[PDB]
Amino acid sequence: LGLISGISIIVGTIIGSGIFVSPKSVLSNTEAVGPCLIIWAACGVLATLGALCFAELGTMITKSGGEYPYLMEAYGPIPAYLFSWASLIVIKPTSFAIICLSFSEYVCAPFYVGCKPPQIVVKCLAAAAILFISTVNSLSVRLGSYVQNIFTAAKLVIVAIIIISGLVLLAQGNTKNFDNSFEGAQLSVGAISLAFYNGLWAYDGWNQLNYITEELRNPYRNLPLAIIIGIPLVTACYILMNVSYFTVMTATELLQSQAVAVTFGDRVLYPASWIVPLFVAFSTIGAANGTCFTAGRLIYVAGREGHMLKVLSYISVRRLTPAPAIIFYGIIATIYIIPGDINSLVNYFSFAAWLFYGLTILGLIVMRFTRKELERPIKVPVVIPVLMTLISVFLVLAPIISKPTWEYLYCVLFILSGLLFYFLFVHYKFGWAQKISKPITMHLQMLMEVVPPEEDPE
Amino acid sequence: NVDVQKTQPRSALKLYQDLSLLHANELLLNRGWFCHLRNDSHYVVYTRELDGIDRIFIVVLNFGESTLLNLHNMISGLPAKMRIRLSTNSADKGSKVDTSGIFLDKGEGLIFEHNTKNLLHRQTAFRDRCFVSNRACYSSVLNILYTSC
Amino acid sequence: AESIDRTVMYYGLPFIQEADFPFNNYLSMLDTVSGNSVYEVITSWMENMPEGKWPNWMIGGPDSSRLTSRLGNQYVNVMNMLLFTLPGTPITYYGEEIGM
Amino acid sequence: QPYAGMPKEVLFQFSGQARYRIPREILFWLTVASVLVLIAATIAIIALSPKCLDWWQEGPMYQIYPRSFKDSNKDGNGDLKGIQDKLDYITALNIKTVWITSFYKSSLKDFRYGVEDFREVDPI
Ligand SMILES: CCCCCCCCCCCCCCCCCC(=O)OC[C@H](COP(=O)(O)O)OC(=O)CCCCCCCCCCCCCCCCC
Ligand SMILES: CCCCCCCCCCCCCCCCCC(=O)OC[C@H](COP(=O)(O)O)OC(=O)CCCCCCCCCCCCCCCCC
Ligand SMILES: *[C@@H]1O[C@H](CO)[C@@H](O[C@@H]2O[C@H](CO)[C@@H](O)[C@H](O)[C@H]2NC(C)=O)[C@H](O)[C@H]1NC(C)=O
Ligand SMILES: *[C@@H]1O[C@H](CO)[C@@H](O[C@@H]2O[C@H](CO)[C@@H](O)[C@H](O)[C@H]2NC(C)=O)[C@H](O)[C@H]1NC(C)=O
Ligand SMILES: NC(=[NH2+])NCCC[C@H](N)C(=O)O
Repeated sequence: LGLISGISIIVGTIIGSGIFVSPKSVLSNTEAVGPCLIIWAACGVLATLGALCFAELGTMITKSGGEYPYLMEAYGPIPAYLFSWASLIVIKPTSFAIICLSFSEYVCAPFYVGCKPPQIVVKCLAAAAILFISTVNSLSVRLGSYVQNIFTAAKLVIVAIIIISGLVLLAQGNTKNFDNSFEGAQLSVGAISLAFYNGLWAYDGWNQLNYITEELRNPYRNLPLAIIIGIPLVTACYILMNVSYFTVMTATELLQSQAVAVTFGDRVLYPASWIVPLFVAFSTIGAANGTCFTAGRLIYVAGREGHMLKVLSYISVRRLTPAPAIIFYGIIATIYIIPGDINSLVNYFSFAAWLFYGLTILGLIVMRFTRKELERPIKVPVVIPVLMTLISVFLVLAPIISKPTWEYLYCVLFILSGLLFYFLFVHYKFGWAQKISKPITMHLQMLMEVVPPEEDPE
Repeated sequence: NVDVQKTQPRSALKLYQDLSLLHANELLLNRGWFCHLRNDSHYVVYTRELDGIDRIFIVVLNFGESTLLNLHNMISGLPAKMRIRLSTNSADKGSKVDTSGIFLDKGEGLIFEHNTKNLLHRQTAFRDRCFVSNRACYSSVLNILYTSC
Repeated sequence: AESIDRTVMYYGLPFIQEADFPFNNYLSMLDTVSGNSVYEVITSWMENMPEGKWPNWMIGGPDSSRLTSRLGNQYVNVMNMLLFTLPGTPITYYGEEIGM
Repeated sequence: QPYAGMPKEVLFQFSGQARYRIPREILFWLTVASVLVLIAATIAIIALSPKCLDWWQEGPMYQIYPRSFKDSNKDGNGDLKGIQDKLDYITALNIKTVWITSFYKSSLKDFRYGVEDFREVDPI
């Protein structure tokens, strides 16, 4: 991989289903067009300053996983255990639930033209996408990657149609929605903070950039150069798509809209308006099919330290797929969509993710006072992880002191419930602990035909 | 004027505001069946019904002078006392009248909410006086409207 | 100033579109009100308009006398209750909600 | 004997038994059938749901004579700017549609409206 083809993996991973779902709730919190475009630019700065901090840790430590070896080197085994627990039950199944709910908003919306589709059709079509993707990825290890090339191709076709059609209509003089852009706004730290949650969901994927892009012709120069080029190129596409929405829509019509891209495609492309619910739905299950490939990489290394059940990250003998980890992610994702509601799963995902984004970036500053003699090839200026830590404190504390809703309580009570399991199964190796786990490991092994992966660390 | 009627609880503006709020928040009023009864020199009585929703609205409007009404002789299966949902005299909101004798002043209108499963458009004696546009039934377990009646 | 069978023709045919509804002013033409006279206006519209069409109702307008001067002040509240409990679209002339 | 972490060859002497072959097989075909039930129940509800109401069927209409509604520039005549300043009153009446009568540039403002220019507003 060169430099130019290193940009292609960064852009193709970050651009997903977020730009088709998030513009309604960024505008709903900052109720003007002017501050709505400031937020979509400021999340592009947080995503590039966050990915530069992860690029330093990824060449410093050189152990696979996610944030798990970065948290173990800085604090010890307690926040490393809490990351593998909170990514097992909170972070990874809610990501799979938001995407499959985003697929169902776009399949159902052209059949309800001036109307709102009922929640039972949105949820029972999103549940059929979770079960179908979990069945395909648990049987056909090579089939998920062949169709991924035509899902990436359908994704950046509909992105280029929206960006170009917005520049043509803006040239003809359709600029009357940007006239008094800063009248009617919120300087509230609960409304600004929730516009950052939904804006940073569309930028999600900047922290998984470390591992699959170490295969470059000259790392330690081409990796930090792929972040300064790759993610501000995504920020240029996200601002241009939101400008393209406000040329055909008022800020009031965008709030009263089920799917924001089927409303755009009804005013611009009339005799072929069905290509927007067709390509966005292909782009969305391509984003859900991609996450089931790496299911088990963090599970395996956390099980090696004894911080995770080892019956997960077993491999089926026929159809060499990580079938226990894929089936477990599908069960928690169908449980999350029954209370459901995108704008409640986005706040639930973003509170847990940015609690641990700010712990590894603070761990970068801890490892400069505690962990010298450590051979840093990439080295950031020290003010970049300082402000990225303080912004992560703002994204955690401000929702619970301004607009405390009930999903922020279930997210705390599920993370700290893992803190009890640390003191009963890791810290105090009780005798009745492995009297339970290996009976479950042995019987699930014969039920699914799954073996230990014929694989050591590397 | 508008300003003095915003601060009067028995004004014409207040009755207009919660009649249009009730019309916006009730599927029986904006979408339901319309089933009128027999003619009368004094009053007009009709119902608003919808299949799957197991309550009805009973509208009683006196257009003559002061009269007394026996609603038992017009609708079968009513209780001995009915609660008023809305009245042209808004002091009578939530009050209970007795079904056998309902006293109506000149120009008095009442809306009753009655829990029942006896819809008039299903009976063959009232089907010729029942009307709909955009016919649908309501599913209370799924919270949807459906057309397969 | 038209017959009900000619007014209903503006609804069109099931295979030919026309007006969404013709405006119904038959309640505005009642100079005195009664139980039999309100009944015959309501049943004339519902029986004559085609099946599955949308009705509408008016009680006044710019060419009609205002309702508290046409019928009296005792009928303001009950004519508003009639307008919002009948099927279809209620149409309100300005000032009727106050009783001008 | 199965212990906890069996290889490929110890597992095959026990995974083919009847107490592990039929609970694996019915749990696979109840998931594939649940994909086809949740898909057919989606096409059942979409094809059976009624076409919902247009905006002109949903809420009440409010008819305004524009010369008599609200005067904003102190000339004794109601204007279109005076209607814009009273839109909070109209939304508090739970009104869906505003019906404005004729405001075209006219020589005759009664008797069914003799209009001079169908594409201009009258200056009053
Ligand atoms: C209400 C809140 C709680 C809800 C909980 C719901 C739980 C529902 C579980 C449903 C499981 C569905 C599994 C089928 C998924 C098929 C996906 C697929 O394509 O498979 C390919 C895969 C390919 O196999 P092949 O066809 O043999 O090649 O098929 C299977 O492996 C099917 C095996 C079924 C696996 C069932 C696993 C169930 C684990 C339950 C263990 C519970 C232990 C608890 C002990 C507690 C002790 C305290
Ligand atoms: C195929 C999908 C299912 C397979 C995976 C689940 C297996 C079924 C058993 C479920 C758990 C049964 C009780 C725990 C048994 C192990 C206890 C123990 O002693 O650990 C030793 C264990 C080591 O065991 P070893 O792997 O044998 O060495 O120590 C730990 O791993 C500590 C970490 C425990 C992590 C617990 C994970 C629990 C997953 C289920 C969470 C349920 C809530 C989901 C979210 C709420 C709904 C939204
Ligand atoms: C109608 O006008 C009267 C008098 O102009 C207002 O009544 C009171 O006026 C005195 C001044 O003489 C004020 O001190 C009082 O506060 C007024 N009363 C109230 C209740 O405001 C009255 O406000 C006007 N408006 C109405 C009746 O809606
Ligand atoms: C209800 O309507 C019927 C029929 O329209 C009325 O019955 C007769 O109607 C004719 C002409 O419409 C009159 O000449 C008769 O005098 C009416 N008969 C009686 C006994 O009144 C009937 O009056 C109406 N009103 C009711 C039943 O209250
Ligand atoms: N690991 C993941 N796939 N996370 C979700 C990525 C979401 C993606 N950035 C989007 O625009 O929707």
